[PDB]
Amino acid sequence: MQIFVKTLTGKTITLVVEPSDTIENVKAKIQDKEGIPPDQQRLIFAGKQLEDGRTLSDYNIQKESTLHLVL
Ligand SMILES: [Zn+2]
Ligand SMILES: [Zn+2]
Ligand SMILES: [Zn+2]
Ligand SMILES: [Zn+2]
Ligand SMILES: [Zn+2]
Ligand SMILES: [Zn+2]
Repeated sequence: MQIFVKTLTGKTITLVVEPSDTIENVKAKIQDKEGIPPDQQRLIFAGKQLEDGRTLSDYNIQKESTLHLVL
């Protein structure tokens, strides 16, 4: 399972994840790829604001889904 995270510039980050991964897990992976602090990251999927403690599968994030980093 992989997902795509688009940064505020439109750069695509591809991440290996599992259904149970938390959004906090995802933020850590983004920090490692791009150096963006987790406290500065806000993620959306299908217009939903994603909370650190919930999982990909809680939000129906699927293989090949795209998330956005937002302000
Ligand atoms: Zn797979
Ligand atoms: Zn596992
Ligand atoms: Zn994981
Ligand atoms: Zn794991
Ligand atoms: Zn900070
Ligand atoms: Zn989009």
